[PDB]
Amino acid sequence: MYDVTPPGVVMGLAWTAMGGSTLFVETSLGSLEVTGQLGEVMKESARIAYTFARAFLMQHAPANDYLVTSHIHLHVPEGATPKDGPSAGCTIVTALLSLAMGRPVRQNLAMTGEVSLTGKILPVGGIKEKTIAAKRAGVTCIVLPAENKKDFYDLAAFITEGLEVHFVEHYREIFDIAFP
Amino acid sequence: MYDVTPPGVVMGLAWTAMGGSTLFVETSLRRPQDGSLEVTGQLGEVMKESARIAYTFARAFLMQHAPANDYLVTSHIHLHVPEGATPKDGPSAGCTIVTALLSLAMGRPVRQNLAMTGEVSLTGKILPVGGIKEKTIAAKRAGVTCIVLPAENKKDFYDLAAFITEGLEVHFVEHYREIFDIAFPDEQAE
Amino acid sequence: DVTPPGVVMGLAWTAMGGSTLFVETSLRRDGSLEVTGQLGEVMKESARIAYTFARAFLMQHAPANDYLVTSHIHLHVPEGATPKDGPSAGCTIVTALLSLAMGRPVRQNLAMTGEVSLTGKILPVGGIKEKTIAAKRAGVTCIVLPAENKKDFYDLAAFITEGLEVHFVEHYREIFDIAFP
Repeated sequence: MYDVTPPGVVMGLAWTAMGGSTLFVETSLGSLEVTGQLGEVMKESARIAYTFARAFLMQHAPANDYLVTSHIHLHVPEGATPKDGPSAGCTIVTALLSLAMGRPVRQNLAMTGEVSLTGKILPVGGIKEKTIAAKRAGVTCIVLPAENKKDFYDLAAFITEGLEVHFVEHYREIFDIAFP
Repeated sequence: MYDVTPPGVVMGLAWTAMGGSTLFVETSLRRPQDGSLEVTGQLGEVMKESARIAYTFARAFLMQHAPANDYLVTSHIHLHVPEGATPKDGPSAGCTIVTALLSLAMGRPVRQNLAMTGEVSLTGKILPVGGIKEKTIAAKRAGVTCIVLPAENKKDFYDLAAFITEGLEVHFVEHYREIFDIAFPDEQAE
Repeated sequence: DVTPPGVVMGLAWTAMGGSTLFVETSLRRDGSLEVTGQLGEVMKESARIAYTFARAFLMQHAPANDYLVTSHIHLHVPEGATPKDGPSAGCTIVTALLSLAMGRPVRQNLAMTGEVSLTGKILPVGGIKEKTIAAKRAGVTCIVLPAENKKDFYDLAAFITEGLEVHFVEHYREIFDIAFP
């Protein structure tokens, strides 16, 4: 649904009932409100992402108040299985911060991964489906949790060769890649 | 999740549908600089109340232990109690949550490979819990070297096969202060 | 002086002695509970603990009755208790909420004290002499105390103890069976 992402839009990768998709998580204009309507599971996954994103912005740019003050809107497209919903977690943080800083995310980036309150990156599933979806969407850098590593190299070489892959353990690491 | 836990983060031992699990309680700020607690983990009301019990006690305990530290009274904190324990077992996360708070507030991390279970009263009394075998199993599977239990679960722990119970350093406690002293040994005694 | 539904007599430890205090639940004006008779954060949470446990406990024993989950309620807990004795009115509150929900008065001639946990444990409290003496000054010949305060009770002069029917309790359900025979 985008070629060059505006501020607050991050390509995440989703595991659907038929296969893999590339879904744009969106944030626009303290509160967070969330549409695409998921069940409470998404909602909490979002409030932990929301609180990690707030603290991260306090620590990175003590200066910036946008997250702690604004009335933000989170949109997560419907299509992900229930179980896959929180793996948008690192995509949700990235959008908040991309809004917060009025700064678009790096072009050609996709990520998946659950985030914890302190910011640990948790493994997810649908590695294949998602990695296939980044390829078809023409992404060339992909970011994945560190215990999903095997899962990445278990895929065909056709899928993986060419791909700039990062395996992360903590959010901060994703933050650098998305934001030079 | 962690091998070394940062501040605000504590290993708690849970009784689940499937068996046991070592779970990480996490705490952090969400606004900078009167305070509040936001709680997540998909909690029913009882559990929400359980977290409030730990918050109130933690605030009371810090006022006395570090009478200069206003961090819990003025701050806006998030608490995540990760999912796992049955409804019945949810209260047992209380000292864990107490410890998590005090760890964030004091900026001191918990002693390594510590895990704990026990319900906390409004005066810091530690009540007996269930799932002790599942919980020690989880500690063992998770590499835990030191388990802190309620003194009233002594008999549940002794009546376990010795190879489960083998290799753990175990402290049985009656009050929270005992559980603070095992977690924060280079904090000041009392 | 017959307790109407939602009124329980509680024993309080006050800095100069012992007092008897009527805890009071009424309908006022997803339910809600507003508390008065104001006390610090601890006595407030003790109230919250009791309200949460009494809704669980009523759900468990009376599936059909939605009163505690529907009604907007005022808890009055009279002043006087010290801070240290703050969580001691726990079982008394719970008992008023339940009285009121079953529209069932608490038995006559009864006072209680004790902290309640969410799992329904009754915990020991201080001030057992002063409270026992309060019961006695108020006419009460049947009183409900935590199990771990047994010691405390029998360390009293036989003169105080003599004639008082006493129930030592571990779990709130024991208090229910006593208060609502």
